[PDB]
Amino acid sequence: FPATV
Amino acid sequence: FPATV
Amino acid sequence: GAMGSMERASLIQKAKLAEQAERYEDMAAFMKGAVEKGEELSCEERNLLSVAYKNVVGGQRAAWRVLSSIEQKSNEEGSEEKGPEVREYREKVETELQGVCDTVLGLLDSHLIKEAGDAESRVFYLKMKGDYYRYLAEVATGDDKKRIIDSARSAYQEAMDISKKEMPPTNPIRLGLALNFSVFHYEIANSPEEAISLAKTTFDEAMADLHTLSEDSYKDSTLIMQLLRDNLTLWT
Amino acid sequence: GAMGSMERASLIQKAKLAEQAERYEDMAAFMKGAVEKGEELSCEERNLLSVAYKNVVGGQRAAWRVLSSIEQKSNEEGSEEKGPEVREYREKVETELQGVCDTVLGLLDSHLIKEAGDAESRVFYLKMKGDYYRYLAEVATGDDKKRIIDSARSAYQEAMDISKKEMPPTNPIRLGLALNFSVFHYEIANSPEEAISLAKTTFDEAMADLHTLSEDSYKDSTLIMQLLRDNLTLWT
Ligand SMILES: *CC(=O)NCC1CCN(C(=O)C2(Nc3ccccc3)CCCCC2)CC1
Ligand SMILES: *CC(=O)NCC1CCN(C(=O)C2(Nc3ccccc3)CCCCC2)CC1
Ligand SMILES: [Mg+2]
Ligand SMILES: [Mg+2]
Ligand SMILES: [Mg+2]
Ligand SMILES: [Mg+2]
Repeated sequence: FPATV
Repeated sequence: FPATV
Repeated sequence: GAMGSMERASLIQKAKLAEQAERYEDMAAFMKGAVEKGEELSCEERNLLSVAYKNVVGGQRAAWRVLSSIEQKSNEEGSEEKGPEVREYREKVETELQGVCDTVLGLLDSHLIKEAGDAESRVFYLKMKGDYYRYLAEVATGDDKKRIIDSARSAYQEAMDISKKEMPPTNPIRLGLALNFSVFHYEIANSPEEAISLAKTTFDEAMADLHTLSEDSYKDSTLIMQLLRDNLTLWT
Repeated sequence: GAMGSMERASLIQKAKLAEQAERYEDMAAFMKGAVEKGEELSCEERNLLSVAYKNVVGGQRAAWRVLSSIEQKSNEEGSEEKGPEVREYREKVETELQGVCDTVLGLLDSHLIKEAGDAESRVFYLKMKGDYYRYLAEVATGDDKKRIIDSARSAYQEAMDISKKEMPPTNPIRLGLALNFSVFHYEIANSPEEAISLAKTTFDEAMADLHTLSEDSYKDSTLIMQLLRDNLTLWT
């Protein structure tokens, strides 16, 4: 799962 | 903190 | 109750799904619903009940300790007055914790314990009763603190008496009961010597009975024996 | 609202305590109360709001994915019929998730966005609007799925337009917006090339502006640049 902030 | 189950 | 319309089997199915999803509040609510159907719980179902509430109350206890530490620091000389908010929020968490404990104790009293005749079920429930009175004791400061402590002790003692008569010294329920009652002695009853003696004797009596066990039973028993050793190492 | 009687400053104080206690549901409820006082939020307060709801919805999304995977497996050839419970419980979690998203979107619409005139606040809120429509899109399957996706895209696009005009390419809000909009392209809009182009261009334009920064600003910007690189590595 990709990185988000 | 001691172990409990 | 909100679970009154759901089938027992569906509540148990959903408790297992909630566990896989790490949704422990949901898991506990499903298991409460299952208990309230009025039928006795199987071993697997008792374990679902305990895992659910252990995780919920465990999170509340951890939060309460964080907040209590902040509150204690606020009451030290030289700490600037920040108003009632820390106490209020610690009280909020505390009240929610007490509510969860009262819910569990209520399920045990109405009517899990009284219907539990086999040693494994009765000891399991009495251990839970001791554990949830112990959690109440951790946060108690009032007129009833001694009675709360004594309620935990009495439940643990009844469980110990049955376990010693009816179960082998390697039985995981017996071991976990002794582990927790030992912690009660150390952390709640101000009795570290009793805590240490109980952990040591329990470990040694289990050690002597391991030879009777299958590989899988050996694994189960030794896991909890290691927790006893871990506590003894912490305390000595 | 249940927080209507609590002082704004006390709600903010308690949000910070809830964060320290890892009580993110409480943190979010406190911050909702603070927003509903009607005053604009400071930078620190905007960050409390976002951290609280990110953690709550993050937990719901993780649970929803676990349940959705179980449900998908149940619908494979050769899987034994286990009844409606998996779908029901996935729906339960989904509905709670949608509720949290609707709550956040509601705070943004009433009235955080319209009062936000500075680039940093307006971009921050529009990014949040895109993020919570993106979470709705992750679980959408109906007549409105395209409109939900477009609502996320529109919010992100407005935020990108302001950020490019008003903020340096190293600004952490600009970087985090681009990171998330890139993920939107990859995961929601079926546009992996757009995702990759956006992440690359954002990284490279930030790299070129690092020389202008203090050590502390450099730390902040490079942390998010590394997340862009991490995604690019995942995707290429
Ligand atoms: C049939 C019945 O009532 N079963 C309970 C069993 C045995 C014990 N068990 C475990 O070994 C663990 N948890 C636990 C032990 C003792 C009392 C209460 C709980 C040991 C610690 C790690 C998790 C399992 C649970 C199942
Ligand atoms: C003044 C204002 O609105 N401040 C937001 C700031 C800057 C960005 N920031 C962070 O760098 C982290 N989170 C985040 C970045 C960008 C947008 C939204 C959130 C970066 C990721 C780790 C946590 C902080 C938050 C504070
Ligand atoms: Mg109290
Ligand atoms: Mg003795
Ligand atoms: Mg739905
Ligand atoms: Mg472009």
